Amino acid sequence: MNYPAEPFRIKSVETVSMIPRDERLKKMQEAGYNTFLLNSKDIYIDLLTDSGTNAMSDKQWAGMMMGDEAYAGSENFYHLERTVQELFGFKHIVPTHQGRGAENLLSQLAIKPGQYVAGNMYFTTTRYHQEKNGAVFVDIVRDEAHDAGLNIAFKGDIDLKKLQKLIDEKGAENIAYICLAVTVNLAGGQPVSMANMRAVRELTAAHGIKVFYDATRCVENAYFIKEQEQGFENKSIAEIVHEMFSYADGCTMSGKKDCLVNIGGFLCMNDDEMFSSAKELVVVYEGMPSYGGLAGRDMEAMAIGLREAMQYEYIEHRVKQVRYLGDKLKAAGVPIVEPVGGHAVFLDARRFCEHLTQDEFPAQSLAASIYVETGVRSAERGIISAGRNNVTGEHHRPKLETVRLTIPRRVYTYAHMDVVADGIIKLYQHKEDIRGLKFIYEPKQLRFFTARFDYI
Amino acid sequence: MNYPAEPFRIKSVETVSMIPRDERLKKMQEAGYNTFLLNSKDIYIDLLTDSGTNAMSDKQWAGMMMGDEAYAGSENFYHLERTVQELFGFKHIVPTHQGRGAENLLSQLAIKPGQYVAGNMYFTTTRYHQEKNGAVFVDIVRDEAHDAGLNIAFKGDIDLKKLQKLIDEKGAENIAYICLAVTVNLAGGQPVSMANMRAVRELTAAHGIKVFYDATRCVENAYFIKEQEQGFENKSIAEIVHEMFSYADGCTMSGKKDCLVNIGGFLCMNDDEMFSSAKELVVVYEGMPSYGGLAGRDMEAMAIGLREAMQYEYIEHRVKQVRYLGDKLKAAGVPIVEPVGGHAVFLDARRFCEHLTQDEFPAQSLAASIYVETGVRSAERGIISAGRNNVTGEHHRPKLETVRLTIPRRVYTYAHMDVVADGIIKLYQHKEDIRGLKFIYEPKQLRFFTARFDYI
Amino acid sequence: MNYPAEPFRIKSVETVSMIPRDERLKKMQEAGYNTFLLNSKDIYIDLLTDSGTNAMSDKQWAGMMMGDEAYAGSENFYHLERTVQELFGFKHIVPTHQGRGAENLLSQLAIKPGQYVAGNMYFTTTRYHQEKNGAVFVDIVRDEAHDAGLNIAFKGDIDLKKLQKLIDEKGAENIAYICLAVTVNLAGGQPVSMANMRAVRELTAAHGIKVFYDATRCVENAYFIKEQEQGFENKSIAEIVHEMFSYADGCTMSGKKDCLVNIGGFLCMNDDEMFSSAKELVVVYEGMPSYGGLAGRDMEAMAIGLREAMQYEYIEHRVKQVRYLGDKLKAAGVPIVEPVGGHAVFLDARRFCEHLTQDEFPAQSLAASIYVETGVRSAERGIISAGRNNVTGEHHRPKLETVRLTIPRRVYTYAHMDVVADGIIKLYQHKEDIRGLKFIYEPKQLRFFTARFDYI
Amino acid sequence: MNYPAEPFRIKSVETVSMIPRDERLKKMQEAGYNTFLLNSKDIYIDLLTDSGTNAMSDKQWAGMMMGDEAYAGSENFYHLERTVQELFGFKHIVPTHQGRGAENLLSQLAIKPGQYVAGNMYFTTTRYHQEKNGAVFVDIVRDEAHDAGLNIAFKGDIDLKKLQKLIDEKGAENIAYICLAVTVNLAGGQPVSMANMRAVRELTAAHGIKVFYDATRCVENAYFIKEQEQGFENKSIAEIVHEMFSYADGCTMSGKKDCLVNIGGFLCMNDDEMFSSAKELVVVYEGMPSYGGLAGRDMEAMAIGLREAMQYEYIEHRVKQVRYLGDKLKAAGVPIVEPVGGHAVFLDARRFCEHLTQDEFPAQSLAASIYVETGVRSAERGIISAGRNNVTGEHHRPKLETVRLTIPRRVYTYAHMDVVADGIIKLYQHKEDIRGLKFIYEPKQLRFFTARFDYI
Ligand SMILES: CSCC/C(=[NH+]\C=C1\C(COP(=O)(O)O)=CNC(C)=C1[O-])C(=O)O
Ligand SMILES: CSCC/C(=[NH+]\C=C1\C(COP(=O)(O)O)=CNC(C)=C1[O-])C(=O)O
Ligand SMILES: CSCC/C(=[NH+]\C=C1\C(COP(=O)(O)O)=CNC(C)=C1[O-])C(=O)O
Ligand SMILES: *Cc1c(COP(=O)(O)O)cnc(C)c1O
Ligand SMILES: [Cs+]
Ligand SMILES: [Cs+]
Ligand SMILES: [Cs+]
Ligand SMILES: [K+]
Ligand SMILES: [K+]
Ligand SMILES: [K+]
Ligand SMILES: [K+]
Repeated sequence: MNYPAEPFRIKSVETVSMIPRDERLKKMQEAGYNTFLLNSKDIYIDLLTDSGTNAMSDKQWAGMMMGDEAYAGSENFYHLERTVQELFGFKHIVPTHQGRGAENLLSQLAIKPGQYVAGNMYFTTTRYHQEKNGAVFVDIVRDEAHDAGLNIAFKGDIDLKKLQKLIDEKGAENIAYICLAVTVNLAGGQPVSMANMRAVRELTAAHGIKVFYDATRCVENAYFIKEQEQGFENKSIAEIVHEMFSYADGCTMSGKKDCLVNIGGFLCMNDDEMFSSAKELVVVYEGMPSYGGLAGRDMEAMAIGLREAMQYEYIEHRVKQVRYLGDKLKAAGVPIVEPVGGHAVFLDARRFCEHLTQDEFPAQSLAASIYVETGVRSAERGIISAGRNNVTGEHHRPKLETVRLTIPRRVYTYAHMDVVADGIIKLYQHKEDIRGLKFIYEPKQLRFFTARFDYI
Repeated sequence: MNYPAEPFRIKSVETVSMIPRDERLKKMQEAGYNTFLLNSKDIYIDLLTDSGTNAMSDKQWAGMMMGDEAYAGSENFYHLERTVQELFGFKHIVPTHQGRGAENLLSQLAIKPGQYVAGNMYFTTTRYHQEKNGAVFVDIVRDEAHDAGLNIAFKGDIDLKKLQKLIDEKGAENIAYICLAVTVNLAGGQPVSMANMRAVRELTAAHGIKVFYDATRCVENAYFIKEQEQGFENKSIAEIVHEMFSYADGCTMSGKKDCLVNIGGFLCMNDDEMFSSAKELVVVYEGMPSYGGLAGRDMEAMAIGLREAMQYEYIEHRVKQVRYLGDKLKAAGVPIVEPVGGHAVFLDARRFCEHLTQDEFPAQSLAASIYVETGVRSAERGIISAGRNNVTGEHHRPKLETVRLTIPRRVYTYAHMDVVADGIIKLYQHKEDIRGLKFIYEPKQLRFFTARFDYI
Repeated sequence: MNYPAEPFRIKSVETVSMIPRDERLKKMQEAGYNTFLLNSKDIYIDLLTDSGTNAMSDKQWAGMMMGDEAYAGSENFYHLERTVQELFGFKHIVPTHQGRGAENLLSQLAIKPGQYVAGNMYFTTTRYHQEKNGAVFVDIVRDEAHDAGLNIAFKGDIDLKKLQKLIDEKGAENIAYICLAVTVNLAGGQPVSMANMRAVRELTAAHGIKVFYDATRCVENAYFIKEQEQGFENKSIAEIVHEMFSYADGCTMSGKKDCLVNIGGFLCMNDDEMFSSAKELVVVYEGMPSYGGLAGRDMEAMAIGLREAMQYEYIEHRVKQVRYLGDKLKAAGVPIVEPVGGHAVFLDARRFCEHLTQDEFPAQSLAASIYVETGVRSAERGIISAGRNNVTGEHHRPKLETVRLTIPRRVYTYAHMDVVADGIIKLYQHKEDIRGLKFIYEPKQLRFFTARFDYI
Repeated sequence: MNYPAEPFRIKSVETVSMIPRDERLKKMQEAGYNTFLLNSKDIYIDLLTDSGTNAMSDKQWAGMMMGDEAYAGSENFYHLERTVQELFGFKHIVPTHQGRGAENLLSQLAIKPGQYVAGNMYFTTTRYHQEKNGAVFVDIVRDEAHDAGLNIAFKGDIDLKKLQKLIDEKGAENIAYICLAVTVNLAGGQPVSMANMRAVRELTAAHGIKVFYDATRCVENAYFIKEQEQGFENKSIAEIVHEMFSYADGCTMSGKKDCLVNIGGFLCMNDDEMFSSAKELVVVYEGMPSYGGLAGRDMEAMAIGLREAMQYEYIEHRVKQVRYLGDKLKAAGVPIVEPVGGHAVFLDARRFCEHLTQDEFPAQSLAASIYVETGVRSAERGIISAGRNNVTGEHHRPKLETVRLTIPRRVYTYAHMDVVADGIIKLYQHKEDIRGLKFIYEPKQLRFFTARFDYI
């Protein structure tokens, strides 16, 4: 089916208030037209992020009643360890409270100042931890990933020529590791093919270079391989996931994404010495090697959720629900990043509001308009989030000026997607009426989080 | 909007699954062709009943952690008592484990042998408890309620002329009480108007006759009043519910329906002497006046759920989701009871299976065939449910021979409704293949729950 | 050990509080001097009953998250059925919402008017359901069970000479069944020996008489057999339980006692025809044969809890905690029933209040005074609970006039027992101050639950 | 009363079990003679730590069902913020996943390399984060705190003469801050007086020096003030807590101790600029300022638990239960730190094992022997925990060489305390059998968590 029915039914609901437009207008004004400042209690459909916002199952909630809260050696850790060893195939696992805790550990362990880390684009926290430990980041994604309207498969793949070039100019010993993300968030949630993972593994192995995956959306990635990569159409999601990680030396994982939980993460590796070093550091920042900054019940929920994520029908519906939203927007002529990724639809606010300049913050204003008209919260991912250059005093000015519609797993229905699409499309039909915004309060940094605006 | 989105988010899920047709065939035969004897694990979408199958909210589950399990005087009872007094306006409440526990109490307290109980169409458990305590049941619903295809508003209303005739012929002193159900389950979930409730109060009061409501689906009923009865368009659900019960002397309630719970019921009354007598009897069959055969946590969940049911957007969506299923079926030519009711779509098995007579149990057989071909469980609501005449020994022969696609509250989506509709539409194309059934095992009362059949 | 430490630790708590004596004095008067009418919030330590007040385990709470709420054929029902078949050995099980629901079914199914039901001491609800269906109750417990100060083992045993005499004088065909309770609640929680169960099985089987066990405290009973009956010292609790029920034709069970739950019960039987008849009747009063007036989650919790109860260390501690309280009271000279039983310490109110006659309700008044002086709630188990003779209308006058300090399972500690003992010992020092009581409101049956009194 | 009963009842339980001594010996060897490396399932009574091992209440578990998992603006964050502002009085709060996450933030924000941080005794994670960010730690606790057997009140107080000397010798501008811990963990859980907090505030304020409290066991501290500091006898715990923090510029908190939770912490500060800088840094390591590496449900549970901790009867019982264990050990001749602290009994391994030198790690070996002989897990708090001197490379050599019997809140009973005491008393009778240890694996920091040893 183009759009399958949910492969689950509802066990329990999160109630919502359903406040009307006049009241949403006041809330948006009180939030200074910044959706990051809205109160959760005032939001009907919250698409700010797919991170930690997922609905758990009955089996996960049963596990939440079985937390072994011991400081060391919790049975829940051994359940998580066994599950990750089975499904990802790595020899060793260290729990962390979420993904950036694992990134902190990996970058401290595997980078020397001056070295390079090359990846298929970057994620904000991952690159910060690389750079804070002295690495220079090099983007080795295929050029195609940067073209928003290019509707091609496996747009997240690494350009092997860029990787060969880096090796030739800088030298293998000066490359700390390759950071291969699945899927690639900044490209719109675009997958990487098994062929590319295998090819990257072959080239790096010939030079002794390590490859660590950013595995946060690896199950969405596996679905794209099953659906679209020749030869994988009849492999199980689990078989695909296991093969993907066979081409890596380790990974960082945010369980808050594809492990179907509200908190949790981990670091995996095959190397024994790196495992020992990682355990010496986890106690500094997170907790013991057997809890990593998580309650026992959360290790249990993450173990159960990662296994639930292997169900084909679950991940097919997850990805096709996102696709449903993107397809409805595209059919109405709304410009989006293509093809639709695994976890989100991205609106091109620059083209949505061509009557405004980027200095008038069209993505921020479009996000405000979306909430007023529908009760849906979306994330600004444009000039505001890019920040300001404190040296020159001017904005960093991003290539992509977007509004991100990020879909939590198992929370919403197709009818909710219709609410989102209908409101965005109605606005698009009168896009000229969307007003530009100006700062009335701007902090020196983290400005997306607390900045306040008014209409021009 | 014809079909609004869910006015809630999913908080937790439960997986669904389908087994092959050949296995479904074997299971239906093992169940003696009675869907009530099928196992839950073998059902894909379970529409047997809206009773006790509802999804609770986060607030209800929080209450489930606050059970005061004391044998007497639980705080959860006082919460339930205060909530029901506020929302229904009755002086006194006695909890019961579900609705038929309240019916047992009412029928023992209020019936002397030989008296008449008059109601707007029978219900199975209700009529049995009336008859077993010596009453003769008299149907005083309007004739239109028995005409499946007649689309008129408030089909559940009592015909005041039938009520007056009963009074004239039998004498008011020989009427135990009037049983006024809202909505009327077996007419198709058909509502009763506020005008009719007021008229019934006025007429019975003039003779000193008591009126006890069956409140099991009273919130669905209040929605129809708000949607369709002149002068109520702007009144709140809670205001409508409170006025409804101001025309009654008490009620029986299965909380398992409109109180959004999985277990629970209660008996309400205004009269002090009847309350004292009800308390003397609740301890025989159920438990204390302050637990009534329920865990404390379940009184808490029922208190919270009844209040949640008062939210307009919740009940509007509940009813319109059922309407969506019926609309799709009717447009494809599948015969149904009209208008669609509050809790279920009722297939008209007489028209679906015109090649069978009612003595060949077309609704029972249709329910079986639906399961074999689709994995969807539905309920017989026809000659089998109607039972035997307790005087003549022949079958009761209701004009309505129907199969009920019964929708649990807050469990399924519109996509699930589409799956159900598509499968029934396909069965309809070969309706002539549905075979007649005959009894092989017939219980002595309430036979539909466990009877077994074989094909003719 | 005499008093082992708890074989569990605390997973979660509920706060308790003492209120001032002047407030307890007013509350006791407002409750008509009946502890059953006090509110839970006003009780410091609530020893009214061990029924439904137990603390569940983490594993049971995990099961509570796995409720299959289907109206028919829930997986939780099948888990309960498999568990009871394995542990008790009966062919068939019908769930009920609690014990008296099972008693209603058994008494309606198995009693013809005028027949005799013989049991090892009456119980309140049990006797009412026997008499309501037309039986004469005959006490066949050994005479010793009625003597509070007689410290002998297996005081609950049936006197075979009394059973033989009933058979000889009345005829076996006029005996509906034998009710064999394990333990015997109102004798003080006194166990029945395996030898006695065997002897009763042999005599009844020879005459075609059925024996239905009251299984409500069967695990406590098994502990006494393991501890004290020659030849069972090395048998497991589970082995003992399974052998006990091999001597029975079925059982009634309030799961609210030894199944470690807050709600639940069942009726078991080996006879297929009685099973069919019981299923035809359960739908009238309780629910389907596959839910019986319980939520699916509650069938799950009861299945888990009954298995947990088989753990030796759990039941040893359970019984020895009760013994600790009784030993401390006896050592201070407070008169109690001996030996101490499995679930409660029974104060001998005839001796505690020697200055009152039984017609002045000394047990009822002692329970009131305990609450006033200590904040501890306890239960009358004497003339009030015994009820009125259903032939003469005079009080039944049990030799045992007692107040029951009933201990919920896994709820309280030895320190709480010390508080209870200390308070009762202090009251004993001025026992002459306890005033006699008289009825001001008397229910027509089961009067102890809600009767109100005033001081003479 | 010396030893009050628990001011709560048990709501739910978790089983406990013991493996036999021969198996414990093998497990201890496999764990390299480090109790931190034992598995939870192999422990009978787990007194490794009071961190994150607490039993939550029914009200907290209700909150766990009300998690608002939104990435920003969660109701649970606002509840936590409001609660901490009310109870502690600080202007701003940043959540962290646990205490060392807050320490990471404070140390990075408030320390210029080379500056001094002065505290009332070191703590392991705290000192590591101070030193990693370039500070020199200076102990300014009163000398008596290092004297295990000296029973004096408020042993945790700062010696103002030592603080004045640091100011005079080093200059106020070279002191990053004072770290004032309540209670002082490694001194034995010893409290700080309000008078001392006031005097420290006055002296630091006169020199412009900031004071940040370690609030982890502040409620235990407040109890000691109420019980023993003149003038506080009739002040509530909450009033005491609020006054305590009025003398601070901010705090770090591990909620896993006195906030009665299994995960969670926070950083508070009054300074607006530090708050802005902390929000910029929390995103790097923990998460948004709106969740700080915690699920919404955990912010909710922490807010509820901190408020519950203010109940006098709860904290009185908490501290007196620890005192019960210490009193029993002391009376039997077992050497302990005196007076007993708020959260643990500290055995004095220097006196327990006088046949060993500190260089043979007597505390580490005593903890191993305790587990082997009793199944009780305890923590080394001596030379191993003290770590290496980061200037000389030699062991730090604390005067206090102790083993900590750390009591989780609301988990164990006095009967469990008796078991612990009896086993340690028995081991003391053959104390000469405890063998010295040597490192076989030493982590580079926080070595006590994962080091491995062998017998000399
Ligand atoms: C499968 S027939 C049993 C369940 C069921 N209805 C129950 C009702 C009861 C009895 O209430 P309860 O089941 O004892 O709580 C009383 N009045 C009405 C109007 C009812 O609809 C249904 O599927 O429609
Ligand atoms: C406050 S008197 C009611 C509670 C209670 N006992 C109940 C019993 C029942 C009825 O079971 P249920 O209460 O209907 O589940 C049957 N057999 C026995 C042996 C019982 O002890 C008690 O406090 O001792
Ligand atoms: C086993 S050593 C770790 C656990 C532990 N203490 C932790 C503390 C932290 C760190 O807090 P966190 O553990 O990161 O939440 C800060 N200040 C104090 C005073 C602490 O006692 C203990 O057992 O005593
Ligand atoms: C969200 C994210 C992370 C960081 O994980 P957290 O759990 O939020 O700390 C890292 N990489 C990618 C690709 C992410 O999307
Ligand atoms: Cs669709
Ligand atoms: Cs004891
Ligand atoms: Cs004690
Ligand atoms: K979250
Ligand atoms: K924990
Ligand atoms: K209960
Ligand atoms: K149910």
